[PDB]
Amino acid sequence: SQFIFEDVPTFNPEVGYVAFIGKYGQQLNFGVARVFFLNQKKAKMVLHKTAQPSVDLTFGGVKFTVVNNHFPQYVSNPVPDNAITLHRMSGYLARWIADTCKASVLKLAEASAQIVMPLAEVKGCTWADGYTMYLGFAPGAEMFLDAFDFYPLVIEMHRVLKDNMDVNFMKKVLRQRYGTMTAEEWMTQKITEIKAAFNSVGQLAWAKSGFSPAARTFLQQFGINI
Amino acid sequence: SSQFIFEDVTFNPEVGYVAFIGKYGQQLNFGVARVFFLNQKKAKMVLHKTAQPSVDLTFGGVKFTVVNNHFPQYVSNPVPDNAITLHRMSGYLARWIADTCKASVLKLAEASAQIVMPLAEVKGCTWADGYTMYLGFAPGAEMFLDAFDFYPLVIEMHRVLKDNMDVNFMKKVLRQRYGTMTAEEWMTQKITEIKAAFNSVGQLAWAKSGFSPAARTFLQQFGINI
Amino acid sequence: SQFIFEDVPATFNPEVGYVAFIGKYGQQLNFGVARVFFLNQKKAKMVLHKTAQPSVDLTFGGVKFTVVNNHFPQYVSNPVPDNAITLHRMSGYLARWIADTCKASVLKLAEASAQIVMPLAEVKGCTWADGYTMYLGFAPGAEMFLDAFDFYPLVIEMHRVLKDNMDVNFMKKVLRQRYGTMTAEEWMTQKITEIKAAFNSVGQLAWAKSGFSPAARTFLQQFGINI
Amino acid sequence: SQFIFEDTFNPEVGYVAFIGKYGQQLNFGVARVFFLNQKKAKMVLHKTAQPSVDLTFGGVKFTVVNNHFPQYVSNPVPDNAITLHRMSGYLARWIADTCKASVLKLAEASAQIVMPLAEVKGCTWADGYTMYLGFAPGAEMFLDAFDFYPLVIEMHRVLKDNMDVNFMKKVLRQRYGTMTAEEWMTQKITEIKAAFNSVGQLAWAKSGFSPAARTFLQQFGINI
Repeated sequence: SQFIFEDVPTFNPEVGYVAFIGKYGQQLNFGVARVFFLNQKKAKMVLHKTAQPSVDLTFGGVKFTVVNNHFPQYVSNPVPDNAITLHRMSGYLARWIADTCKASVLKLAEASAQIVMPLAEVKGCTWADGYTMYLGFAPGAEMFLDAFDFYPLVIEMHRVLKDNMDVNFMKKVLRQRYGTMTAEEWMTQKITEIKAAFNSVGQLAWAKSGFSPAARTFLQQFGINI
Repeated sequence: SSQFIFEDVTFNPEVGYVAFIGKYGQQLNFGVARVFFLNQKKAKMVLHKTAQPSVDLTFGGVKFTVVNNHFPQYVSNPVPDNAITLHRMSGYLARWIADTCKASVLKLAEASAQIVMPLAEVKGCTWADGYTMYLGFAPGAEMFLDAFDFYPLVIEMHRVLKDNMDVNFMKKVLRQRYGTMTAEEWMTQKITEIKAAFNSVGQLAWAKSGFSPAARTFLQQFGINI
Repeated sequence: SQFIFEDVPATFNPEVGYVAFIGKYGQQLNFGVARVFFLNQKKAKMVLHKTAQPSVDLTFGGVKFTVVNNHFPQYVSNPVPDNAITLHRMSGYLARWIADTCKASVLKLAEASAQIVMPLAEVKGCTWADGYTMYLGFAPGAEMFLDAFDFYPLVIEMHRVLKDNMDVNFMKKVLRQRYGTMTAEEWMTQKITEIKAAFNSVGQLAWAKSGFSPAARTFLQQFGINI
Repeated sequence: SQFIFEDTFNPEVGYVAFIGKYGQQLNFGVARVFFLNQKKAKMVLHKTAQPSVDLTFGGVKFTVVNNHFPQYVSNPVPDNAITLHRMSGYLARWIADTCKASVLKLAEASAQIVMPLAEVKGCTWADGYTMYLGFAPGAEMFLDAFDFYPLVIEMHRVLKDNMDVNFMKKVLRQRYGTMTAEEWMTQKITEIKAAFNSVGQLAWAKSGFSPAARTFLQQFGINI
């Protein structure tokens, strides 16, 4: 039925992260994250197909209670600020690796071996380019522009420029804080380091995914550009 | 063998409004309209799915007999001049709020609090821009170009220009009267006030709705324009 | 009988087809019949599309025609006999019939003027005042008889590609037609003078953008909207 | 299992499989019906909610994987299966191989088989079997057998017909016998430009208009 309609009458990522670590922190290792970031795309699909508002997903051998944000019906439902979606959980895992890494070269080599960000590899970015950039490709990492030196922001700037991503997907990022500053503040006081990060990712073999360089050169000869 | 055989065989919005008010007027309040305009898009979808030429829809707690104009089969069927489609009813509700408002600041504040026009908010238009423009975004408000100072007309001119709306959806509007004048008349005698209204809505953060001014300046520096 | 595909097994002279048409239905015709046909042709095409029967009996005015169902999805590609009538052919024949019936009497021309309406002509602001060959020339099928309609069917279609941006491939057929005794390869040369004349004549019709008055199209231009 | 996460196609083998299974039942009448109804069959597949379906062309029943129903597009296809696309390619290859070796056989094909996609662009058996059959969907799998025609034909659709360029991603990954795409893009540009130039002579948008008709229309400012 419902030929009847009636009236429809906050989130701090830094606290959400501390909550996340509080609950799952002891059980984490790079094997877990490796599996998460290789299967994040897959997990989003099963969430889409599954009619259950919260579900228990297991990556590596660690079970996470995740809010189903993706099943058609639930997209518009409010999410609690101490919950995790795949997006948040992606951001938190990325932050966790970032924090774990910086403080040891032994730890950085371990991550380099285990962890893969498809979204980074597609654009020809690797650990050699540095953890903040490489991990910056992870969904959710825009919550922590501090920790990833603005890479998440500039990476999304390039997708609209080069890959013709819809501009509206940047609305969110441009509301984020940089540690203690407002977006309305760091857009001003941080353009120097932002243009630097922008220029740095701008050096990555970014590609029209699915045409090799040799294929582009080939087509040019018959007057076809991409 | 009844249709393998062929042989031989004007709506006034101002009277329709009076009819509408005549029937449903006593039961209206801004809460009803609020629910209507928040769920109009939804109601159009259920009408599309529902195989029943007239249906009883209830907004707030008020039941309206509405002609199903949207189910694939019924689009081309003639509609009586004392009936209401979602479109008409949207127009009448908008007109009712416009008339109710103009005459009192107390009444205008009440509407400002209760009523939301998604189509206005998407393009960054609000009550602050004035009731004629804001309410002008409501479907059906083109019936009353008088009452909404041509806004409904120019708004649709911008959608074809900026949003690449199909031009054929303007056929109807360009047949409307402006109080006592024919479309063939106001297209001439009213281009000055029309270009003014056109220019006014042309100032609304159309694609820029949801990007602060500081965010737009920021993106410009990396050659991204909104 | 839907996961199964099978049977698939170019002469046609419109002037003989017309004689056949008249031979069979001629005695029963009058302008009332045609009036109903041309007002309902579009409707009849839709019911043919919905109806699963390879030939059907359609009745316009009070006259029953055996018409080959060319339009039902399944039948589009099957061959049509040269002594059969589709809605297209029948439209052409009816138009020819009215043209022939008219020319020979002013009394008869007035009768047609009162009865018969060509939607496709009225949309572009053409009327009987402009002359029967032009007005009737708008009828589908009339390109079969470029002789009888002084090339109007051909030039009318030239304008739809120019002004209305019609697909050019719908002209393939017309450019293969004969002008009485001449080949297309011949009248494209020997008849350009009268063709440019006909072209120019229809080019004077208020070729209105369908659904938008001329004043509406001028208006929108001022805000940089073109149709 | 679905909530738990822990840690190839060779057209030449597919063809051999295809022939292995359906080869004895084939004839030009079957292909004729397939290629005239391929567009039709794609539509019914789209409407039909059944991941594999039995389609019959001429009087031969083929088990075909439904690649087209909205839900199934993204599902992996086995390497020994046939989609309409593959099956189109294999049939085209089969006719190509069958023809080359006999003039009697070529005349039989000429009479029976029609490639709509070729006829639309004014290409016929007179232009040669490689080019004509090259128009068949799936024939890009065998750029060897059809002398690069499938590839250049698709280059023209993006140039002349404004086809979306992304539909060329696949073709540009194909092998030319023993070479990689990364190889023949270099070593074969001479023969590729030749094939490109050859199809570039076909009455592309002019199919169905005599020369005299084109000259005529020019006079009223209509160009083909």
